[PDB]
Amino acid sequence: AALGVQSINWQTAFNRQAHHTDKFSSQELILRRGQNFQVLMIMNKGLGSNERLEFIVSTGPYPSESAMTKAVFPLSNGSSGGWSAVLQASNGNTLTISISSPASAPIGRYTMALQIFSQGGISSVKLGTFILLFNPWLNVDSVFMGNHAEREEYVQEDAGIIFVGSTNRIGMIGWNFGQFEEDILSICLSILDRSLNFRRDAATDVASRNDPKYVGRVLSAMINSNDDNGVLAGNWSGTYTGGRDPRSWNGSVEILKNWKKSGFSPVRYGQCWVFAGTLNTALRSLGIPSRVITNFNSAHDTDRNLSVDVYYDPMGNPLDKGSDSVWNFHVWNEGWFVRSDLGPSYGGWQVLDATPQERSQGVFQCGPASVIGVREGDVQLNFDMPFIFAEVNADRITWLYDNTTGKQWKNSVNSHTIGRYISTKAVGSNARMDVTDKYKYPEGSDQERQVFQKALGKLETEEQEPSIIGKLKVAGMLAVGKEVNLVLLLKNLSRDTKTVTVNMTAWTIIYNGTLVHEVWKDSATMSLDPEEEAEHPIKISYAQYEKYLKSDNMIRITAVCKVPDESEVVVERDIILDNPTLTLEVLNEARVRKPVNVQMLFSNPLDEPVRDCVLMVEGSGLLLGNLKIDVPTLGPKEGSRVRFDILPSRSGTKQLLADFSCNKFPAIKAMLSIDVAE
Amino acid sequence: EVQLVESGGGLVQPGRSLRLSCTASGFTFDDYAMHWVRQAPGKGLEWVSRISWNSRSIAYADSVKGRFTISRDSAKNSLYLQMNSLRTEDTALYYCAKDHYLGSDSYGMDVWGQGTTVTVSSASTKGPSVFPLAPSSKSTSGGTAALGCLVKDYFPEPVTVSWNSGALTSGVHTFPAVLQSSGLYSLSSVVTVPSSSLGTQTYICNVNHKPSNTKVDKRVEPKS
Amino acid sequence: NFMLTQPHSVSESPGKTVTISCTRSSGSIDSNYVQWYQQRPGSAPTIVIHEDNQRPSGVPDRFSGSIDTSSNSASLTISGLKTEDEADYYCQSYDPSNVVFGGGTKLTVLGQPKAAPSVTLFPPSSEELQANKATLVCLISDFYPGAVTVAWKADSSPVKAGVETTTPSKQSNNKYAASSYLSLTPEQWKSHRSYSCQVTHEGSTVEKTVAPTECS
Repeated sequence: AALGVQSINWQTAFNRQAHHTDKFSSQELILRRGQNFQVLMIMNKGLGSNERLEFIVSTGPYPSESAMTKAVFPLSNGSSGGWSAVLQASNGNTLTISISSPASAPIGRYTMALQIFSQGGISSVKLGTFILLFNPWLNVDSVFMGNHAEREEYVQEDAGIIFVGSTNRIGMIGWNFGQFEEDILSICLSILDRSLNFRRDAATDVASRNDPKYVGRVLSAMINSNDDNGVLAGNWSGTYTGGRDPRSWNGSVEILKNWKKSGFSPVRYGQCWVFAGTLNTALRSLGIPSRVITNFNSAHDTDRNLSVDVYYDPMGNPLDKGSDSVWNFHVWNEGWFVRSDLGPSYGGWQVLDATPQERSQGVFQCGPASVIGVREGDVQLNFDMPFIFAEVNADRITWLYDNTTGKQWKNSVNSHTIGRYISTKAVGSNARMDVTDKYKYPEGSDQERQVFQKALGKLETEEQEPSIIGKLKVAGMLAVGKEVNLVLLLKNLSRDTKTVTVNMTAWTIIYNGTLVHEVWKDSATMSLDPEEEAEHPIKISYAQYEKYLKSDNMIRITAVCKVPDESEVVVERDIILDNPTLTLEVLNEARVRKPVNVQMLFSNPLDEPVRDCVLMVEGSGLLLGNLKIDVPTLGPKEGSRVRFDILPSRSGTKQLLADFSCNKFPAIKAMLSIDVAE
Repeated sequence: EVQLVESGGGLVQPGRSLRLSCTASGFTFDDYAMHWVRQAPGKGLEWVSRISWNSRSIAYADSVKGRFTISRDSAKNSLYLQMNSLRTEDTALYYCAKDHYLGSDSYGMDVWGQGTTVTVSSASTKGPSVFPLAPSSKSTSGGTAALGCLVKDYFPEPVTVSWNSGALTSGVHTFPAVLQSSGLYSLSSVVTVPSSSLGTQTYICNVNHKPSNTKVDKRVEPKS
Repeated sequence: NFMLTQPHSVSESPGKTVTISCTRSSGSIDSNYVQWYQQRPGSAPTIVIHEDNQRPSGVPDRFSGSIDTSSNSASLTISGLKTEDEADYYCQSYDPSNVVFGGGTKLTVLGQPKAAPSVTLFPPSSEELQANKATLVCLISDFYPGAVTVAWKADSSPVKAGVETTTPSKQSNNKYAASSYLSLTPEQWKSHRSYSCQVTHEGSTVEKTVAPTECS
């Protein structure tokens, strides 16, 4: 009898439960680094006293002992340093063995083999493979997160909420992160194998996967495709031919599957929250605690001015220059880890933003940027801090440009307009947690001023009191199909009567400020006595905005006002029209492996038919993949009632998400929390 | 619903050209890859060509590279297949199909047209030659014996066959035709008879080929 | 590239469940989505599964799909078989350029007794040899289900060149028949010891043989 292995029992279910990886829909062994796992190995005899056993684990195509991507270890007393295997018991020919990886092991798929030295002879057999993840339960892991409820929210929750809209109207969409769905973990690992860092130098790339700063950076870079290799094709054009409207996605699952199955070819099309939701799946799946952050009025300053410019003409059109300097909202991610590169005070939440691309400066993403560091203006620290600081801190400079004379002049500088209502989902609920005070000191504080100057450090001319002030107000209900009713309020603050000319326009836009089409314009001249206040009505019919309104449902309203011998005043507001309501109802108790009938309700509010009607539904633990249901054309003002079944696989509170689309309403959303009984 | 209407198929001689068209309705044409897929009679589905939604990525089966060209016209909602250098093995029903996938470079055919038929033959109209399939010289005189007619090398379809001017129908089966690499059709007809009828009852197949206006009779006789 | 290999045929009785597999020859079955199509006689194909296991709007819930990484295969499973499910079924996938179809599987929903084919192989007639041609004719009848494979052999040599075969079709007694042909020159005919027609039905192979030097 020369010593050899007969079987190995990996005790997969037990180890996954101990490792907090039991929720993944997978039969693989999935472990977290730095933590032991127990296997039973059946040999052909008891251990001979001359003989030797070594385990070998390796990851990646060029594994190296000096790079920590290969390790060779005997049965021993154990180890801090590295990998170790402890013989816990021998029972006949069966060995109870506790194997452990270091807290600094690279994540990813590993192979394990066993090399047996016996009778001046050596055997070797492949034992199997496993996946190794970051370990936010382990206090020596860089991703350690100590609080149980936060760890559950930020690693283990597969349903999410992303805040959208504007500073005037904060809404939300549901997002199915779906990191436990079939093949999603494996696809998120594949992101790392598809990076340019991997193709160029796989040995270095794999060895680098021990560092969450590196993994987060590579992951964030891959989501918004900057070549033909990333996950999503970005598109803020309003025109989504060849693809899906970015607003029609409800989760990361469909995206990541389509990516993989297409040969890792970009999925068409995403915008910033689509990237953030997808990046969030990847991070949580690999064990980096993470969450989605929305910033309102988010500035795009690549110039390190800490200021952006927006251009108008005297006729009250937004111009293309700077029309997207300040996004109504912009969504990114935070991940949770220490920053060994920065030091003890810069640990915790780190900004990771898949959206940015500046090829001229080699930026395929931003971060990780210590939020602590952003807030103190330590913008010399790695990575992408000047851009991130600016996103939440920039000044807004408004310019007039007159195409007839080619003259440009600075109208106003406005501080405190950018970086507002910075929002993320609360732990354990759908509430909006405001985290503005994490990125910034309080508005118009000494600290705020110190931080801004500090940061600025590391990176006519007169001032008017105009006679006339203005404000755009909404009258009544903003909804697609209904007319838009606004009023421009002007008030004369000077000691004398003034005559003001007002030129006004209204442009459909994408939420970042991409201008689509003029749909309405007006002008007015009026005299106002001192303190007089006047109202000019703005009415935009359905027929006027319908042809150019995008899934954003947004319209940019501008009024440039001018009294003789005074600087212009620019009054502006981006409005959001509500979709018609789409309702979901569960018609009986949700229980695991029992059919649950669900009802969609929709009333067409248009006096025309809506056609090409599709209802799309998904929800982790409720449906496998997604349901797409062809809905009959609705006539004018007609209602629709669609019944469908889900079939829950997992108990607890789950999230059902529904998209209804037709020719006139590209992406109406609905969501339901459903409590699923066991 | 989605409609795909194919046209341009017909009879053409080897070496020459056809151009197929497919006009689509009932979806956004420019959202989807489109494909030609073909099926030779009695055979499987063979993909011919794909064109991407934006016309900028094309693929061809190896069997057609060099010879066929796919294109599409957005304004006409149409897809085209230019088929040069035709060979009789290109004979097939040619389906236009819409790709299922929106916004990824995966492929599958969610809607198929009814197809346009392409037949590649250099044949002229031609009456068949009829050859006997003589019953086994070894046949139990208390069992049964197969005999038949091979109806060879006719064009175009169809042929019909009777036995004993339609007096014999019990045990008769006339098979579907095969199109040969020659571009001519053949079929057979068989009748299973009492082994003991052989060499007393007469067996004649009557072969009718309306396109050549020919009826051919063939007496089929036991061999030794 | 790769090929997709399906069984030539499968049968089951009404109400029962059947599974049809589709094996990918290289690369993982799970790398690319798998679709399934139903094709009835005289009709264009229609899609019954897309994206491995999703059911198109209006396909019944008796149709499901799955992937088995163990065997590198996809499967279509039809529960509660009805007579109308009898059809040809094709799987399909792609690499990032090319679309691949499997060979197709005939699904018989059993409604008569299984019945082994009767096979007769006819040598070339003297009339045909006199016209300087030769055709071996292999006629196959009275079988059910209506699915067969036919192979030809000339001495030690499997033969495909000059072979044409018909798809099975219904006889007037409700069973099936098929025909196969081998065209050869009279020299080829006379220069082999023997030729065989081999017919496989429901996993059993019958062989018929003729020779230029023997009465048959």
